[PDB]
Amino acid sequence: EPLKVEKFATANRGNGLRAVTPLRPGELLFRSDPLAYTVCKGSRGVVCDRCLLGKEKLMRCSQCRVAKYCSAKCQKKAWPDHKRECKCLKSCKPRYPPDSVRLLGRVVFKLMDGAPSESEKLYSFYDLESNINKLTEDRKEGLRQLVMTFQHFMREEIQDASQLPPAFDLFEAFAKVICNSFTICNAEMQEVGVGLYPSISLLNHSCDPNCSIVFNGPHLLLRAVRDIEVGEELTICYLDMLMTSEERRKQLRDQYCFECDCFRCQTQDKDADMLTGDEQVWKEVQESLKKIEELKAHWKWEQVLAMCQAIISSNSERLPDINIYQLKVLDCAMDACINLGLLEEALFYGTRTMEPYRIFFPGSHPVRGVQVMKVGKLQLHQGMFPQAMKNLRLAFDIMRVTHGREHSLIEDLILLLEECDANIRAS
Ligand SMILES: Nc1ncnc2c1ncn2[C@@H]1O[C@H](C[C@@H](N)CC[C@H](N)C(=O)O)[C@@H](O)[C@H]1O
Ligand SMILES: [Mg+2]
Ligand SMILES: [Mg+2]
Ligand SMILES: [Zn+2]
Ligand SMILES: [Zn+2]
Ligand SMILES: [Zn+2]
Repeated sequence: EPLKVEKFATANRGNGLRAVTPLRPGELLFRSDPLAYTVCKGSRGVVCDRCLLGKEKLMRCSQCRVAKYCSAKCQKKAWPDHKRECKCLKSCKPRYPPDSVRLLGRVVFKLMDGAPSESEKLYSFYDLESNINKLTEDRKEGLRQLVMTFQHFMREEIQDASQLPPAFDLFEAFAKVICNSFTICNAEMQEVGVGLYPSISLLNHSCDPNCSIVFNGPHLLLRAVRDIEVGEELTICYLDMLMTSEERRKQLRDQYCFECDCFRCQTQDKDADMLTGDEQVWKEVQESLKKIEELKAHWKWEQVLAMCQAIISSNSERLPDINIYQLKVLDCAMDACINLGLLEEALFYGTRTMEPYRIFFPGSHPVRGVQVMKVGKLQLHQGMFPQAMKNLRLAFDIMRVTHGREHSLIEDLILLLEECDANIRAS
């Protein structure tokens, strides 16, 4: 198949990707497995190390007892890419390395022992942007500590430069990991892993992008979400949509070393609506969200729900649902109720997010597609067939663009649409 995309040198944002042919919304542009990936801090022992799917019971690697798998197939298939880190994870017990260190170990083993990776077809780990001449002294100190952490963790497998690729610099390698890591999300949009996809790392950022990525386990799909002309730069949004221009400025500086002067950032687009309600209340909710999100990252649903209900149904002052901190609380509560089987209560929170999600996820965004699908599924199983169908159709209109036929969630959605249709036909 001929490529619809190509690497090019941009005028002021380094290398990028641009369209070779005219592109339409939903068009599949690229697909990739990671060069290297690992389970996240919070999802370790909750999801399979290999397929990143959750299971009631996981089977642990007998040698390290750190890697956990859904099946014998996943444990065995993961063995070649786990063999060398196994000895390191076992040796350094009970200490567990930062996710970036575990990830870089897997990069090194892949580059040393594995065949050239399809993930590096357009751009390789060697080519990745490091932004070393923009790093602050504070960041360089942090990277030096990551380098020493890697040297300690990898002691059993990597003793010197002979066991690293030629002229491989660990400080530069961690600088590349900081601004090129992908957060892997499961079908429900829960963060479950971190990975490197060097060809996909050619995509520059936009606060209003024309492309979008989706994960199907560790597999990444890149799709157009707007019409794109020949030669037009392809962009993705690196950030959560529920962020003010000040919050985007801080992350883009701290993690990616750049300043954005796009229309949204120049006009603080949507900031005022995102921060409606009383500042003392949303500052408290924003602070509480640090704990709620940490609990959610560790799949502690009962504790997530308890903290969220204390806000949503507070005896004290409340926020509008369009306030992004209130909205994040509603979304955490919805996901906690779904995972706990409190479907009536999940629908209540989920329905409240629908109008704010319409506003903050314009066009076709996979996060809104999945949220609308969750609400439609909740309504379907409660027998609200005309309402469920409207939402399942809306979810399909978004997800046919953001997920496409190559994503297994689209098959799950088609089954809900057919189920809902049969129910309306028998009514
Ligand atoms: N909208 C943008 N404006 C300026 N620089 C950007 C923008 N988006 C991404 N970058 C740069 O690209 C880095 C992220 C890489 N994943 C993107 C490809 C990168 N431009 C390269 O040459 O390899 C960031 O850390 C910045 O250096
Ligand atoms: Mg460079
Ligand atoms: Mg530079
Ligand atoms: Zn598995
Ligand atoms: Zn092991
Ligand atoms: Zn911007």
